[PDB]
Amino acid sequence: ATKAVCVLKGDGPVQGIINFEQKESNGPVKVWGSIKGLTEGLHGFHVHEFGDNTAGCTSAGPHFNPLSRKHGGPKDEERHVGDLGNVTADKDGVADVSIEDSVISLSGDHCIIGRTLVVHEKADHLGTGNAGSRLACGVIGIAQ
Amino acid sequence: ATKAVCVLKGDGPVQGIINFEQKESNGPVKVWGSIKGLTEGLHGFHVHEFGDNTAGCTSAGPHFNPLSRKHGGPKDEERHVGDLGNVTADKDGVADVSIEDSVISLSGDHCIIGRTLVVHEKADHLGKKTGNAGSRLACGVIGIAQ
Ligand SMILES: [Zn+2]
Ligand SMILES: [Zn+2]
Ligand SMILES: [Zn+2]
Ligand SMILES: [Zn+2]
Repeated sequence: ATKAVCVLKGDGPVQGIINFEQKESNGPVKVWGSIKGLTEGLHGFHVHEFGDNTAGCTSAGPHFNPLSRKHGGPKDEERHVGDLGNVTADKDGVADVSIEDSVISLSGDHCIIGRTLVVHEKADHLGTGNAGSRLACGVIGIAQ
Repeated sequence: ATKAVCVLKGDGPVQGIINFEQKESNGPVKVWGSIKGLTEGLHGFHVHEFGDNTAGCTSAGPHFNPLSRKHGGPKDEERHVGDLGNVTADKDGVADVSIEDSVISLSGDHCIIGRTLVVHEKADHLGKKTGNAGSRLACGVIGIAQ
């Protein structure tokens, strides 16, 4: 069981914490936490390739795409590893997140440790995905 | 991984950017950048185990020590993987960093990506369990760079 965590921050009101837990080698990755200050509705949710916050979320590069596949949704075969779809903010601007994903990993080639988790301005249209600006982001770190 | 980067921030004026480059996976790592807002003199410089900044620098946990060694300085053989010694800030509070280390790595079981780089209030005593370098002034998670 490996664990990771990400503190999402940006230049506006969006902020939150997302936890990752992988009980087994190459096993499903639980992803859960809360993001607040969002506009009500859907927000694109992506792992971007670089854990580089030197230029804020802009330096995070493109979607984590180690397999040079096309963009899609977490249910799509043809997707980027970093394609986690959308989070939904409630009427109070809070997106309580709880999913499971089998394409990301906390080990090996699909590993997301050291990359950047990003929450977006708009919905991902899921097949990039036209989710608009990168509102908050953080480097995915190893957690106890 | 051949390059990594870390943005150091805290609650005070200390801030900086540190870059890592490792040409060969079994070779040394070059570490370079600049930290500003420091008091003049030596400041402990460590990789802590967890890349968890949910509680700022405190949640980074202890020195990264996957090889079960005792605390030392970077040129000691008895050291933690995270023991990068001290950075030195000049009279303007600026610590220019440019070193090479052969214990940290950007891959494998000495890998420091996804862990926390920390700069401290005062000097690491280099072994003469933590080095007594005082509070954690700034930190960041070490991320994969292009
Ligand atoms: Zn994105
Ligand atoms: Zn994508
Ligand atoms: Zn320390
Ligand atoms: Zn140590």
